[PDB]
Amino acid sequence: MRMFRITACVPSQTRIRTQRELQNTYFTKLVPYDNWFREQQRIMKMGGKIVKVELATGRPGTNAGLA
Amino acid sequence: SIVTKSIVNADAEARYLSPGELDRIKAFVTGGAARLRIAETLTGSRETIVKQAGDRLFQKRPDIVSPGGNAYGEEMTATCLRDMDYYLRLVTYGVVSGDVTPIEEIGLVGVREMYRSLGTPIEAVAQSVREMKEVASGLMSSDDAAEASAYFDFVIGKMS
Amino acid sequence: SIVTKSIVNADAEARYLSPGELDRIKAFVTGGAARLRIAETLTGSRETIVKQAGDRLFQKRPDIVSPGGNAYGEEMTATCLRDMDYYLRLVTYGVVSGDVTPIEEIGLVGVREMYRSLGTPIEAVAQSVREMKEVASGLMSSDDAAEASAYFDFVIGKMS
Amino acid sequence: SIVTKSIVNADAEARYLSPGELDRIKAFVTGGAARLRIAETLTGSRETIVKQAGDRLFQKRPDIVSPGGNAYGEEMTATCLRDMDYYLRLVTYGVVSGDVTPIEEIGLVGVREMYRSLGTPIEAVAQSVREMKEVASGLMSSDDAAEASAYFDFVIGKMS
Amino acid sequence: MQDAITAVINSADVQGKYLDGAAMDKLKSYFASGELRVRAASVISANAATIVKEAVAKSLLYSDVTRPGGNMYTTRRYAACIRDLDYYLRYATYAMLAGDASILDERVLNGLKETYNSLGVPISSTVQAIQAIKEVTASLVGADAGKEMGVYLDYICSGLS
Amino acid sequence: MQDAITAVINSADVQGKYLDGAAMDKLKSYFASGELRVRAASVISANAATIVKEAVAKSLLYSDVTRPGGNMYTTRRYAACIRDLDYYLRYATYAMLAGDASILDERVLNGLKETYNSLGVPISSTVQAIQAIKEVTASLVGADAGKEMGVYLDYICSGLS
Amino acid sequence: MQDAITAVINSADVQGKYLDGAAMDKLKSYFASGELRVRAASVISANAATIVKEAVAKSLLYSDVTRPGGNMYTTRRYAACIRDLDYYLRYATYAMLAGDASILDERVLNGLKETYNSLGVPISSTVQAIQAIKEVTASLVGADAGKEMGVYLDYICSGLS
Amino acid sequence: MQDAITAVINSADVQGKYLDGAAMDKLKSYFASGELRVRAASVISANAATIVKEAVAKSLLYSDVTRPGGNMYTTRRYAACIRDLDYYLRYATYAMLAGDASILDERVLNGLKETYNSLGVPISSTVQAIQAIKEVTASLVGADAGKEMGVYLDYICSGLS
Amino acid sequence: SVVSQVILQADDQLRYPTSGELKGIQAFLTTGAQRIRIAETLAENEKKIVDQAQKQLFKKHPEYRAPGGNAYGQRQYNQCLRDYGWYLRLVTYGVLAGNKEPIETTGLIGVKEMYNSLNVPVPGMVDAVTVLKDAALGLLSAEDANETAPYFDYIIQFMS
Amino acid sequence: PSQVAFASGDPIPQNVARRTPGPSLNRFKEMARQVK
Amino acid sequence: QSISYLESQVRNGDISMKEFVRRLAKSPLYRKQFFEPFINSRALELAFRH
Amino acid sequence: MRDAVTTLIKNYDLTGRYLDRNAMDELKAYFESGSARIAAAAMINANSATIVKRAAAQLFEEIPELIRPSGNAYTTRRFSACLRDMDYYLRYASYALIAADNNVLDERVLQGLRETYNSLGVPIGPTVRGIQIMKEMIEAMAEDSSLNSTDFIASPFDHMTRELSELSV
Ligand SMILES: *[C@H](C)[C@H]1/C(=C/c2[nH]c(/C=C3N=C(/C=C4\NC(=O)C(CC)=C4C)C(C)=C\3CCC(=O)O)c(CCC(=O)O)c2C)NC(=O)[C@@H]1C
Ligand SMILES: *[C@H](C)[C@H]1/C(=C/c2[nH]c(/C=C3N=C(/C=C4\NC(=O)C(CC)=C4C)C(C)=C\3CCC(=O)O)c(CCC(=O)O)c2C)NC(=O)[C@@H]1C
Ligand SMILES: *[C@H](C)[C@H]1/C(=C/c2[nH]c(/C=C3N=C(/C=C4\NC(=O)C(CC)=C4C)C(C)=C\3CCC(=O)O)c(CCC(=O)O)c2C)NC(=O)[C@@H]1C
Ligand SMILES: *[C@H](C)[C@H]1/C(=C/c2[nH]c(/C=C3N=C(/C=C4\NC(=O)C(CC)=C4C)C(C)=C\3CCC(=O)O)c(CCC(=O)O)c2C)NC(=O)[C@@H]1C
Ligand SMILES: *[C@H](C)[C@H]1/C(=C/c2[nH]c(/C=C3N=C(/C=C4\NC(=O)C(CC)=C4C)C(C)=C\3CCC(=O)O)c(CCC(=O)O)c2C)NC(=O)[C@@H]1C
Ligand SMILES: *[C@H](C)[C@H]1/C(=C/c2[nH]c(/C=C3N=C(/C=C4\NC(=O)C(CC)=C4C)C(C)=C\3CCC(=O)O)c(CCC(=O)O)c2C)NC(=O)[C@@H]1C
Ligand SMILES: *[C@H](C)[C@H]1/C(=C/c2[nH]c(/C=C3N=C(/C=C4\NC(=O)C(CC)=C4C)C(C)=C\3CCC(=O)O)c(CCC(=O)O)c2C)NC(=O)[C@@H]1C
Ligand SMILES: *[C@H](C)[C@H]1/C(=C/c2[nH]c(/C=C3N=C(/C=C4\NC(=O)C(CC)=C4C)C(C)=C\3CCC(=O)O)c(CCC(=O)O)c2C)NC(=O)[C@@H]1C
Ligand SMILES: *[C@H](C)[C@H]1/C(=C/c2[nH]c(/C=C3N=C(/C=C4\NC(=O)C(CC)=C4C)C(C)=C\3CCC(=O)O)c(CCC(=O)O)c2C)NC(=O)[C@@H]1C
Repeated sequence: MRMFRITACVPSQTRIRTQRELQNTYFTKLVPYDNWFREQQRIMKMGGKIVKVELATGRPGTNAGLA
Repeated sequence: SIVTKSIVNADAEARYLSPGELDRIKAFVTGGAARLRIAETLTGSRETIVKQAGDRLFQKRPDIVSPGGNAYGEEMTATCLRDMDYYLRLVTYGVVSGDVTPIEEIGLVGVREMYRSLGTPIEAVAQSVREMKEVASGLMSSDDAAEASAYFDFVIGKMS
Repeated sequence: SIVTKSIVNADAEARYLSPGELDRIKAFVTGGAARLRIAETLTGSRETIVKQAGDRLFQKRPDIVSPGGNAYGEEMTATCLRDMDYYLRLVTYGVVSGDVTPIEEIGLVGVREMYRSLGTPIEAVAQSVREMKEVASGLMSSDDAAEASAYFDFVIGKMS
Repeated sequence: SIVTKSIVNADAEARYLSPGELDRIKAFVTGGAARLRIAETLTGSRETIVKQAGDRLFQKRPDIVSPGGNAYGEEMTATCLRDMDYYLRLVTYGVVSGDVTPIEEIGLVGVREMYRSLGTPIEAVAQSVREMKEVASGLMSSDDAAEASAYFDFVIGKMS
Repeated sequence: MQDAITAVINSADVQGKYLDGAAMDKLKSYFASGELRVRAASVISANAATIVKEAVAKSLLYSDVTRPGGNMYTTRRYAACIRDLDYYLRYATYAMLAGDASILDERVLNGLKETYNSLGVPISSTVQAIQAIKEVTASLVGADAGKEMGVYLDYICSGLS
Repeated sequence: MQDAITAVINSADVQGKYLDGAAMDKLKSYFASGELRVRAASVISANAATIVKEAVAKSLLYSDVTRPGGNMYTTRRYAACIRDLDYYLRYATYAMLAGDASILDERVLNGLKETYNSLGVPISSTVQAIQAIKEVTASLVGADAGKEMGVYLDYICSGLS
Repeated sequence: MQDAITAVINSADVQGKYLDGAAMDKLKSYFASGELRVRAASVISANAATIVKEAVAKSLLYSDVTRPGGNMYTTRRYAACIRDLDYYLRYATYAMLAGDASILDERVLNGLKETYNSLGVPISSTVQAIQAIKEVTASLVGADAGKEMGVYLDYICSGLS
Repeated sequence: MQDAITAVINSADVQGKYLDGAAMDKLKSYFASGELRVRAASVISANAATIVKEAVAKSLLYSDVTRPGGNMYTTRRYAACIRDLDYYLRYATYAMLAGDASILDERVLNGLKETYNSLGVPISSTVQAIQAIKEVTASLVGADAGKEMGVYLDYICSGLS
Repeated sequence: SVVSQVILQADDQLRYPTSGELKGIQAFLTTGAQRIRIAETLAENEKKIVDQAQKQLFKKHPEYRAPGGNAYGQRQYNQCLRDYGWYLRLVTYGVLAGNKEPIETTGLIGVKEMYNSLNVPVPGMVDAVTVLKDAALGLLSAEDANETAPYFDYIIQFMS
Repeated sequence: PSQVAFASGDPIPQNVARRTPGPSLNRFKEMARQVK
Repeated sequence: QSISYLESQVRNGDISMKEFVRRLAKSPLYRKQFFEPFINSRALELAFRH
Repeated sequence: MRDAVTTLIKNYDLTGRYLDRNAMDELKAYFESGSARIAAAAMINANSATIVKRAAAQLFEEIPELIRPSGNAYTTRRFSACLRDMDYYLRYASYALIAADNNVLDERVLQGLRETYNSLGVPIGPTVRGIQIMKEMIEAMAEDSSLNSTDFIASPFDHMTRELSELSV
């Protein structure tokens, strides 16, 4: 299954108001290609910046055998 | 393919293939000869099958070729026949692979969105695939036709 | 069984079964006579298989029936034979079903924890299952012996 | 309702209503007079609006009313006009409420699935609503015609 | 869930016996019916949308249910009714393949009556719709598989009631 | 995001000073152009699908990309390209309505270039598709707002490249 | 992943041509070798623990890695090494069944080299361990099946290197 | 059931204090409206059956509801529908006299939805019938008392919703 | 700004802005001139406003300047007046934007612990905000004061 | 050894004060005082 | 009962906590315990708390 | 949630009717009241915290035991929680005043109030007493202010009282 290796930082927007424990907003992730669009859109809407992304698993332009 | 689906299931369970899964893989391997025969028949009769399918679709639904239809003109008819050929090749690929996974991942996922973008009648495309299935069943052996009918019905249902 | 597994996957994906699953189910259903026959063979030989396997296991491993062993004592030895009969019955269930899911759900989930609480050596249990598999293979033809040994070795590997 | 949207947005942040939301509410209240004028004209003209839109649609798209079309037949044509009346009523609801929430909630959720089940061309339905838009906009001033064009265009977009 | 094979296996196991001749006959019957079950499942998967469409047209459309004040008035509510029919048809096919109405019991019926009672859904009219689905499926699949599908459809109706 | 009207306020906050005539002139200009921007956004929202279809027909259809061996060949990849173009149109509309390209920089160009590079997406094909979108939207909206929208479309193309 | 049939169909679809003899010969070869691959996979599944134990005993046990201060000193590290080894064996069996190395390349060698470099696992010692596993599996399943499995094992070794 | 006076007294009792000026204001407002309420109630009581006749003629007569196959078809079900309309009119009169819908919640809309669902009663048809009753009563009683009665009739209809 | 709020809501719903949102944007665009007038009057007459507010607050709360207070040093007094000026500038920004958001993101969110870390009493600062709003409203015209007051009231709300 | 008998041993009884009127009946307390 | 396959990835950090949860919830282990034995509605309600 | 306009629209859609003269009249009444609604909401927003603080400072004198031992606001924690509930009441009452309908009140306030308060042991009488105290303060302040129309303010608070109050009779 083709998957993306993404490096992104997503600083919180409601930590001050909610008073919750901090988490490292910078992370490297192996995200499925199916969920990658939703994950990237959520990251952009959250306000964080994705610094690096790549297709870790899979061959570019593959027509069959995605799964 | 059935083999890749079984491998995916075994990996998801984090285990080797069960005896039943291995037996199913062996059965698919044995039936691969008949699957290849059906694929050979379809690829050999690619031109005539698409020709009769397109003619039957045109007779059934003349509004496509009528003025105002999406497939109006020689170029539109050529595009429609090209789509016919693409889907028949996908059906052959699925029959060879033993499962509709290649068909779904090549020309069956997002088909509704693509036809909505292009204005094509999805029902018309489904009827065209049904005509292709009818002509293929008439042209090939009943057992091979029965085996390919499952894939054709899957494609037409997904396009429905 | 394969039917249950395929239906569960289709339900989880919220879809009908694909033809690549339907044909597998058809092949499994068609090839049930041999599985049934192996079932009657094992069930008919259950007593002899259990007795011979237990005898061979105790000869190979004396500490089990030795003083301080888990199976030491009359009731302990009878209970170990009962466990062997349990696993033989589960293997028969799996053989008939063409899948290892009945064995795993019945007498394979938490087996490590159960036997650890009991103090029994799970490795010795696996050795007993191996002896049972050897006896069954001896009592079965070459193809049937291999097919049953598939489930037997699955059970042995899961035990240890 | 714009009041509904503003109150919900404020409650999501658990605060009292912001000055911007209060300004939006006051503007909506002030424009309520024009809203009632537009809605009242639409409801008074509902018969002629529906009739003229139906005539224009049945002239532009004879296929839907020709034999083999979904709306073919007296009863089917009456049902198509009834759907147009429903959507005009929904447009009046949206005009009064100052937004498209009633239109979405009543007649724009799952409409694609409903009309696919009924066998209707959703593009034809959108064309009908577009003609309703043109006929209604012919019956009011430039400002109010543009004001109702928002609801009409929203219905068009949701239907296509 | 449970198919015929798992059902007979569990019935033998709970009392702790091996598979005798009587159970083996049941498995042989299931294997005999497996081909018909697979063919019916393929046909129903091909004609899933058409079956629900025809059933709705034959039972629910133009009734009190779709008119304003009815439980199928809003387009969302109509789509919800269609989705419920899709569930019922798909799970009836699942139970027909499995030869056991256990997936229906543990994934369609346990609490569905409570949900419809809370939502005000008319159980009698949904039973009528399921009967229409049964009729259409029988007409499209044949008497032998149609009766088997209708068995589980009636099982769903009885559970709803 | 970051509106054009909010841009002057943010700059004034950064330099710790109040909005001046040198910036309130831009504020008044945005206020004057607000009606035109609102109408352009409404028109684009009404005609969202048609613009994408026309641009695809004028740019990508009957090309190497749509032909086999191209990145837009398969049905799934064609649907992905259509979704990408639709999102481009929607975010260009958002940027036009807000009067700035900050939203395009943030919610669009965050990692799109490297995602396309990893996926092998044709940068030149994307540029041509965005140019077709620009031409279609300019024709549909008029030169006055067409140039304004093409500004943000050129910004998107430059960010992608 | 891509098995032999999926890889062949993808190669055909890259040029968008039908299935010819140039790939149908490969399909015939795969269908012929399917029974041998299934038998080898069955043997490996039956004796998975035994093969790994024998390979570890003949390649790793009583070595500096198992000595204190080595990469396998702790019991947890030993368990991790065994888990890595039987992961390699199971995925090599998967690759042999599928007829292609895509499964190994995607679900095994995604970042294994970098992970081992970061953790400090001796890559060379892992190479000798995999060679021992290959020898054991070849001497336990057959010459032809042994070579077939060794192809994927050497592919994994090259990926590690 | 709680009328306006009992509602005020309950609101005061739950706080334990005496009827202050606001309570007296509410009581005198209710007393002022009492003359109109009593007039409307007496007129409706006198013309009770005629209102139901007019509503039934306007809504249900000569329709599929009253034709064979309709829930209002058999004479017993026609009598039951008439009795239900009598219930709605009498309880609307009760709620008009009491200034509250509490009686409607306690006695009328209490289990009514699933009662009709179990019985197979057409909810939309009964809603339209209640609307006809509301309009006939408004015509027979006047704009003001007509709207007052229509408040409770629409409460019953929304409860059926 | 209201434009930002509308576009954010549209993005969250994954849709274009609705008719009500567009009309609210139109109303804000119309009122931008009065927004500019607010900004000019406030910015060009802050100094009298700030001086009156500071003197009135220190008269009402003779503690910070008095012994045991918070404004002993001239640096602390300058800091208090600078906080006055910054809050009033933020108020001008928010009025020009038409929504609370600039004030909220600049000097509202986290302000409570902001001044807890500095030992400035939150009730004291809310009283300061009240007196500053009173001064600004008295110095502004009736409709102008009515327009600007809800922003100051919202800031008072958030403070305490 | 028997020191551990907390729950096992004899329960340690606590004292419960009977509820008495509070400031809710200050007016009635004053009424009683004046009726004294 | 466990999935060491996902455990190793979460341990080395290949897939962080969010993707671990996403894979585990759709794993057959959870599908047999909180989706298979439930109606869709009850399964959704349980899935929220999970 | 549903405001007055949305509830009227839903009511008419139930019968499948077009907006008639009575619907136009009710809409006109709400739209003319909207000015006073916005005014009252602005005033309550201006004086919100003071209103709740004064309401508590009157309610704990009306029923003094809520701060004495065994009372439900005994700790500062309990006191702050009680004031938070009072602030919630005021905010949702403001929302209901602007919306001219109590369904936004019901969906987010009353639908489980007795269950939650019974589970926490909170009294259900003193809370409505404090609600009425807040309503009295709000209407007195509105009457003092230049609010031509103020009758609608008692509707949300009184509906809260009627819903969350035990049925004494
Ligand atoms: C203060 C000394 C400096 C400073 C601070 C500052 N930090 C942020 C944002 C974040 N800081 C953190 C904190 C952590 N991340 C971790 O992994 C750990 C341990 C687990 C900690 C403590 C995080 C997570 C963020 C992102 C937002 C969030 O709360 O999750 C900012 C905000 C920057 C912005 O403009 O968005 C600031 C200002 N700033 C300075 O100037 C000081 C030098
Ligand atoms: C006319 C512009 C198009 C058209 C119409 C058409 N519709 C039907 C049938 C139905 N239409 C609806 C739709 C709704 N009911 C609702 O309550 C709502 C919201 C208020 C909607 C949108 C429904 C439910 C039906 C089913 C029948 C029923 O009303 O009970 C038909 C007849 C279909 C048939 O075969 O019976 C037609 C013709 N057809 C076109 O071609 C136009 C594009
Ligand atoms: C014929 C049965 C139907 C029909 C055909 C038709 N198609 C087009 C245009 C295109 N068709 C496709 C489809 C595919 N391309 C792929 O690679 C795949 C999988 C292999 C599919 C399904 C595409 C991408 C196009 C765009 C043009 C292109 O390929 O470059 C047209 C032209 C429409 C127009 O207006 O230009 C037509 C007419 N039309 C019918 O009515 C039949 C139902
Ligand atoms: C169309 C004009 C071009 C084209 C498109 C294309 N894109 C993909 C796949 C993806 N595209 C994106 C893009 C975005 N995600 C976002 O959140 C944003 C903001 C709106 C953008 C622009 C993503 C994330 C994907 C991944 C999809 C997924 O499900 O993971 C494809 C498919 C690639 C593949 O390998 O299948 C295609 C074809 N292709 C062209 O040739 C055009 C130039
Ligand atoms: C003695 C009480 C039991 C026993 C011992 C035994 N062990 C081995 C071989 C090995 N033992 C270990 C274990 C560890 N090594 C470590 O560094 C640690 C970490 C705390 C442990 C627990 C290992 C790794 C080996 C492999 C050889 C090596 O050390 O390099 C043997 C020999 C096995 C063989 O096949 O040669 C034996 C006999 N055996 C018993 O029966 C006792 C119960
Ligand atoms: C004729 C001998 C007498 C007569 C008849 C008359 N009837 C009606 C109206 C209705 N009659 C019925 C009766 C039934 N419906 C049923 O389903 C059955 C049970 C099987 C019966 C008995 C009904 C329901 C109606 C209502 C109208 C409708 O059918 O939809 C009328 C008209 C009344 C009017 O003013 O509308 C008449 C004239 N009248 C006489 O004087 C004869 C004694
Ligand atoms: C054994 C041949 C060698 C060895 C093994 C060893 N590995 C680790 C730790 C990890 N190994 C992996 C590798 C994988 N996890 C997977 O899921 C897969 C793909 C499916 C692979 C290849 C990972 C991820 C780890 C990290 C920890 C984890 O549990 O996942 C260790 C311990 C490392 C530690 O720091 O504790 C060891 C000892 N050691 C040798 O000496 C052999 C050469
Ligand atoms: C001032 C010199 C002294 C003083 C007076 C005072 N207190 C209140 C009100 C309250 N005091 C409390 C006390 C406590 N809450 C707790 O949780 C604890 C336990 C450590 C304590 C001691 C509470 C709960 C209240 C509120 C209820 C009430 O009215 O009593 C007032 C009245 C304020 C007002 O009217 O708004 C006054 C005048 N408190 C001190 O601590 C000083 C010794
Ligand atoms: C104050 C007038 C009375 C009082 C209050 C009190 N309440 C609690 C705890 C809770 N109150 C609520 C209420 C609500 N939550 C909501 O979301 C809504 C509508 C928005 C309401 C009305 C809830 C849910 C709780 C518990 C959860 C929470 O607070 O987050 C307490 C705490 C009691 C304790 O011992 O902890 C108190 C004291 N107490 C009185 O004596 C007054 C009559």
